[PDB]
Amino acid sequence: RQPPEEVDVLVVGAGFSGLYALYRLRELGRSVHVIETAGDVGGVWYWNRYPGARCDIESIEYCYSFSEEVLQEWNWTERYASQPEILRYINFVADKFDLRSGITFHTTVTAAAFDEATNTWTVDTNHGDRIRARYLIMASGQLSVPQLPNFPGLKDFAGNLYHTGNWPHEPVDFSGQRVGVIGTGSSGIQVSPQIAKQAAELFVFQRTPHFAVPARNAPLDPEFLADLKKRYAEFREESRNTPGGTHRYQGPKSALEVSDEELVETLERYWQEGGPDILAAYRDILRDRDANERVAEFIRNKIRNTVRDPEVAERLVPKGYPFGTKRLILEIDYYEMFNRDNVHLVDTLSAPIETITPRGVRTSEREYELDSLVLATGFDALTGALFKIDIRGVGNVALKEKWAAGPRTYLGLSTAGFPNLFFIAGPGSPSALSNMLVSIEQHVEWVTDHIAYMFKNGLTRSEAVLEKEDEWVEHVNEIADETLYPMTASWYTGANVPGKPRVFMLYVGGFHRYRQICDEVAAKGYEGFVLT
Ligand SMILES: Cc1cc2nc3c(=O)[nH]c(=O)nc-3n(C[C@H](O)[C@H](O)[C@H](O)COP(=O)(O)OP(=O)(O)OC[C@H]3O[C@@H](n4cnc5c(N)ncnc54)[C@H](O)[C@@H]3O)c2cc1C
Ligand SMILES: NC(=O)c1ccc[n+]([C@@H]2O[C@H](COP(=O)([O-])OP(=O)(O)OC[C@H]3O[C@@H](n4cnc5c(N)ncnc54)[C@H](OP(=O)(O)O)[C@@H]3O)[C@@H](O)[C@H]2O)c1
Repeated sequence: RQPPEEVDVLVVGAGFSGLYALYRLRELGRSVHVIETAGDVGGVWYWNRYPGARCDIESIEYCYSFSEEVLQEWNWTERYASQPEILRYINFVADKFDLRSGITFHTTVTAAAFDEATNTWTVDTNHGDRIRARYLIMASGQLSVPQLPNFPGLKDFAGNLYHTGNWPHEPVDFSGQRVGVIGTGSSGIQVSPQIAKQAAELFVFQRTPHFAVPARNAPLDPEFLADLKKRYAEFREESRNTPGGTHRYQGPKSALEVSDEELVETLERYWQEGGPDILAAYRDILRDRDANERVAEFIRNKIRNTVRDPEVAERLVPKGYPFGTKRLILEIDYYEMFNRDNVHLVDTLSAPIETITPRGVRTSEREYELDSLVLATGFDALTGALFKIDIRGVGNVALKEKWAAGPRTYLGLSTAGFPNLFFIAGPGSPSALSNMLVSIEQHVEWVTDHIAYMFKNGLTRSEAVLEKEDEWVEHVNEIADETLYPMTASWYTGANVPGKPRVFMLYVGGFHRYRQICDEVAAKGYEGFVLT
């Protein structure tokens, strides 16, 4: 489009979160419009088009549930949907509900300011648009600002330079190239086996080794799909009533109580079945360091037995941090890749990168000559997208400033001093610790219900109570401190961005309990919010 001067609700972001908000707000009888930087819908599945890109949550879980028609119609094809497929899904939903007529594309919001006189937001874009809106919904993502390390050589590299979160829209040809991949999180583990098949030589620059387990992907049986469809709302209600927003089995035992022989036998069953459910095999894997370590060691042994050169294998073995505290990764022929002659593991812990050079990468041991260099170096997560926008609350406080020692929220949904502003599936909430379609739908519903409630009662200003926000922040840190999550440098704590404050940013109590807390809050008239 071309955006309206005035609107009840402005939404930023046209991925999963913004599309649903735009959908539900129209149903609720509210004027609403979306501004999005990308050329089209999809959010992470529009930007992340690198080869091998693929979801780690089963296709049947990772999908919308607000529309029965969508659930009956869509045909998923495999256990874990590839990126192109998930993008076809999102295009399908966008077409079905005519969503694009409410979205300005190619447009980046740059500043937003709350106006105490009118109880409204004024939102500016990089095209010179100015929009006035009663409420502001930031659906701008969790993993939406690419993080490029500030390596000394970078702007001098004479080859082709890429980042997996901003991938060309036409396939890139690596045939006969020497190619370097920096980063071995889920992006790098998924991209490298694809590049390994085209490149003359592939150098995988690893820092901390991450734990990954086999995906065991497979065709989805069309019979099973037809069968699921008969009870689809029931199946999703079951997933909503869990810590993780999926059908993972919640292992009741402690990893410490079991004999060696029972532990091997349980873990081996998880490993053969494939997928991430091993994380919840015993109740204390994320709570107790001796529990965690008996599982970790099982995993490190599978890695040693997968790679034939034991020197290379040992370099791949994760050390230094508890299993499950960086995101657990699903791999498809990633370890086996290192048995190819043309694939090299460069351990940068023992040989740190000193600089990028015109021809390649220099570590303390040698220089590597490369035609292309792929950064799988992640995202300035959870706060990176909000921080790129000049957002100003009451008394002209900048959000960037209030949150400079870490995000401060009530329920993650709002921050005090910034009335009428909501963050979708961000810091202070379950967010990426659960299936994100479950986190996102529940936030979009709770916020849009809240906005409908304000118009219904002729209220115009919603603001979190400062003391409740402070209590909520404290609570989030205290329950996080009963787990091993804060022990490790991950994007969850911000420790991947130099200078970023190190605080575990997510609610760890599980989706289900959080959902309960949010319903209790709404049921009592939005206790902990002041409305006028
Ligand atoms: C490659 C990858 C794979 C994933 N795999 C899974 C999975 O297996 N499990 C899981 O549960 N989740 C996974 N995620 C997490 C993912 O973030 C969520 O599942 C979900 O897609 C987030 O949707 P969103 O709408 O909340 O944000 P996004 O998908 O990131 O959408 C936000 C949009 O806002 C736009 N935007 C940002 N700032 C501005 C601005 N200033 N002005 C205008 N527009 C702006 C962005 O361009 C983006 O399009 C994955 C993440 C990535 C990066
Ligand atoms: N399959 C999927 O469903 C999928 C795919 C991609 C992304 N995602 C989501 O998005 C998240 C991020 O994935 P990601 O792989 O893009 O990023 P990541 O998990 O943040 O990993 C970034 C990688 O780059 C390395 N790195 C960062 N800075 C570096 C530096 N200065 N020098 C050398 N190495 C550096 C990190 O090393 P260290 O660990 O040593 O810091 C790590 O190996 C995932 O955890 C998941 O939530 C999901």
